[PDB]
Amino acid sequence: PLKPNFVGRDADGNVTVDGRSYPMAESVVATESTIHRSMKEMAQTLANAYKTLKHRDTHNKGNSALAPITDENPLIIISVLKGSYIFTADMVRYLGDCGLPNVVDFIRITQVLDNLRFTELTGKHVLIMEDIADTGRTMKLLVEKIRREYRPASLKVCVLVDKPGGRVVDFKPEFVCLTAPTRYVVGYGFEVNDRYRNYRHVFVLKPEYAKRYPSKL
Amino acid sequence: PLKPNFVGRDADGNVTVDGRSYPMAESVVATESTIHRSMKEMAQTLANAYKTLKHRDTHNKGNSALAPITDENPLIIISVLKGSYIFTADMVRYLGDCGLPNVVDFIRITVLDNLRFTELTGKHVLIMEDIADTGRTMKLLVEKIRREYRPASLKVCVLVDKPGGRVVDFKPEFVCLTAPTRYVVGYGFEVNDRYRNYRHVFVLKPEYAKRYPSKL
Ligand SMILES: O=c1[nH]cnc2c1ncn2[C@@H]1O[C@H](COP(=O)(O)O)[C@@H](O)[C@H]1O
Ligand SMILES: O=c1[nH]cnc2c1ncn2[C@@H]1O[C@H](COP(=O)(O)O)[C@@H](O)[C@H]1O
Ligand SMILES: [Mg+2]
Ligand SMILES: [Mg+2]
Repeated sequence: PLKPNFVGRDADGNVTVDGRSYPMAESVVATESTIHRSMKEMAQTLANAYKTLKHRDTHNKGNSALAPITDENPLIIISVLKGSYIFTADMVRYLGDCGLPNVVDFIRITQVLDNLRFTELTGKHVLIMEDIADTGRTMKLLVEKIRREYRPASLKVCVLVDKPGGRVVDFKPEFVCLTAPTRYVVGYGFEVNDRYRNYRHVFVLKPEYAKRYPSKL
Repeated sequence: PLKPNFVGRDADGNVTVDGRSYPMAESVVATESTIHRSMKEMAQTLANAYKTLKHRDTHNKGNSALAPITDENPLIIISVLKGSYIFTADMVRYLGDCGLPNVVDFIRITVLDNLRFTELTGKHVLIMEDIADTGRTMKLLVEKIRREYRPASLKVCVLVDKPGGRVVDFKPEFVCLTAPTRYVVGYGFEVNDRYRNYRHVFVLKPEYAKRYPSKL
């Protein structure tokens, strides 16, 4: 079954989740009970969409035929630092429960700042793991740049939260765990100067906290 | 109450944890049951060691006094990519359960990709790591991070520790698990990035270390 987290308020009037007060929160999008089931349900959504596929063999590269998605040629996951590292670590653990083998590497953007260590993505099935898509501009360009220089057999994006109301361009992620309002959310990887990243639930931040920590780290 | 994972064997004779098979594995160092409570026992061990402390005030830096570790002057976590991103993802969520304010940045070494945190001088900083075996890697980093930033404290928390493979003198102040002197896999440990997303720490079968040689 599902043991969901209760959302209420304290005597001070702060948003609480199972007793712990959250003065930063204005609303609660999804709690860890709701967030986590969006993943084991999508881990199978990803498992159903990648397990029959066949891409370029690299175990025995002296092979002109496409090998399936095995441990010898696993699906390539590119996680977008710094926000999706919690979302990814929970995700790839779920993909193992569903039996889809994968290998993960990271990318830091603001347009590459820190770069992949993977080299053979040509003719492969690749999967970007991002925390959220708001305007769409960050992931619209990132898949252009990956698809351009690497030319994979497939490059689709999987994000946890998706607010389709803030889109300046056309970016529609192929796999979405949660759809949130057009608001700035904090928690489960979402930050305000790296604060509130380690909160287990995704809350809508009180606008009064917008620039609460202006000092550079 | 702790619900431990049962560890049996296959019909083929491979390591089985919760009915799932692991032919990669020779034994089980610790399963998710024991690994996870180990971190909730360190998240408070880390909490008690950092909550009533102070360091440089970069929030109200127009003043001179020392400030306690709050959401405005938090603990600086240095997470060493790549095989460490899961241990530091599960722990900082336990740190918040113990009310310890934190901020995390990622370093990648052999340094390859650098930090982006800059004001670490006079701060309380925390390294979270894969594992300590020889000690060369985590002693060089302490000799590095100390020299570059000169923090008020630089302490290393590691999930697993093998004191038998030590080549130099490294002693991590915070350890979750002590393992034998051999190669581990599962939960962030790898052979060429495989088995990294498994939720249990196994000791690798030596016949599997060269199983997948091709570069990614
Ligand atoms: O609602 C959110 N909460 C916290 N950060 C966000 C949110 N939406 C977008 N971001 C951040 O802003 C960046 C810009 O993404 P974009 O708006 O899709 O171009 C993202 O990569 C996130 O780092
Ligand atoms: O047994 C292991 N399994 C997987 N990776 C390991 C193991 N032992 C060491 N490593 C990696 O190799 C590095 C060497 O560090 P050192 O042995 O402490 O000097 C570690 O920081 C890990 O990234
Ligand atoms: Mg970010
Ligand atoms: Mg590594």
